[PDB]
Amino acid sequence: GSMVSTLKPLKIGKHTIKFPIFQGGMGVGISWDELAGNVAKEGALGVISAVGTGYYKNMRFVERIVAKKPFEALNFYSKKALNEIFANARKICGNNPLGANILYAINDYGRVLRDSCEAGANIIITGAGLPTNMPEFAKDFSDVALIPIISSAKALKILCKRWSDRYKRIPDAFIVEGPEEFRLENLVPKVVEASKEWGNIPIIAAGGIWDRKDIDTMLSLGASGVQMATRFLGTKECDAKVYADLLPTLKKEDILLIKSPVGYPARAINTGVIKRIEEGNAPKIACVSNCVAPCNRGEEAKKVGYCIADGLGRSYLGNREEGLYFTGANGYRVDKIISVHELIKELTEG
Ligand SMILES: Cc1cc2nc3c(=O)[nH]c(=O)nc-3n(C[C@H](O)[C@H](O)[C@H](O)COP(=O)(O)O)c2cc1C
Ligand SMILES: COC(=O)c1cccc(NS(=O)(=O)c2cccnc2Nc2ccc(Cl)cc2Cl)c1
Ligand code: SF4
Ligand SMILES: [Mg+2]
Repeated sequence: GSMVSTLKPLKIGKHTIKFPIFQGGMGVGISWDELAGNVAKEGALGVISAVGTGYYKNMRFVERIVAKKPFEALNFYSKKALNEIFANARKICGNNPLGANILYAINDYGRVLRDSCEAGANIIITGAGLPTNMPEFAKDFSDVALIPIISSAKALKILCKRWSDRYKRIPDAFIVEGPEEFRLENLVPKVVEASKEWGNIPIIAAGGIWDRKDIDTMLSLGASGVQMATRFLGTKECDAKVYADLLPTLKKEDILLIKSPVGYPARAINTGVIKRIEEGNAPKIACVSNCVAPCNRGEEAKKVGYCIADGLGRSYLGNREEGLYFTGANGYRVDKIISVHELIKELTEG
């Protein structure tokens, strides 16, 4: 009862994935070895989030903890944890391709990119910024494919021109994620068109893609593939186990845009530390992990009421009262929790 897929394999750099589908990276601790390993086993691109890896297995692999938080960027972005996450994912998926997702705004971005390459990533995905120096840190890892997340055709042109002038290389792909002209059905064609100036770089559409109908819409607009996160957030294999319990009663009213210490908006569930901020009992802010450069070691966290490293870390640890919980706008459509296998079958059959 599942017709062979008519979707065709997607080549990114030297890497081929069976289905033109990325499971979007999700931190902290949402897309680690069980999720990304099982996604890649099923033939989509599993993506490991490289942010906050110091939290992995309750801070098993860090060198220093202060106040139950990984101490500084070197422990918050823990190379030893990252190595173990990748190794555990490949116990599930073998040599099927795996990405690492690294936000450009993090402190020590270049170290974490090199760490991801050494951990065995085949692909690096980077948004939250304009990542003009991505290949600077990968010179030892030429065959690792490099993919910026962009929200405009202008960004593609600036990136191709700056990479080409400095590295004589251009990106292997672009993920287009909107932040009426920022509607994905308008944005993707504009980016695909602009890409032709540089040699038809595959374009991956992301944001609000729920089912095969959405996938086919994006493909027919010139996208080479899609990236989906919220659907995989509703799988059993999600490494942050709170979401399987929280999502099936989530109502659309409980999803809101919030400011963040990174200087970009996030979409959050009105629960955990978000609820603590309205009640006035939220935790004190005291920058320990120094997670992102735009925060200025607590300046913006104090302004928006929460520390995103602490809050996302607490969610991975199962903390319902003070954790920070993210969702795409479609999160209210998660009515059951299903397996990654069953999800991939629903997205690819026919
Ligand atoms: C819980 C959660 C965590 C996320 N974390 C990251 C992240 O660490 N890095 C990143 O580039 N995008 C992150 N995103 C965005 C997703 O990777 C993805 O591009 C977007 O949510 C796709 O839209 P969809 O959820 O409608 O499919 C996150 C999204 C969610 C819901
Ligand atoms: C369709 O898209 C959505 O609805 C959606 C919903 C939620 C988040 C995102 N994007 S995001 O990259 O996660 C992000 C955006 C703004 C501020 N912060 C982060 N992330 C982050 C920062 C620091 C650390 Cl330490 C860890 C992480 Cl995960 C997108
Ligand atoms: S205070 Fe700011 S920089 Fe420090 S860990 Fe929290 S969000 Fe990151
Ligand atoms: Mg529902």
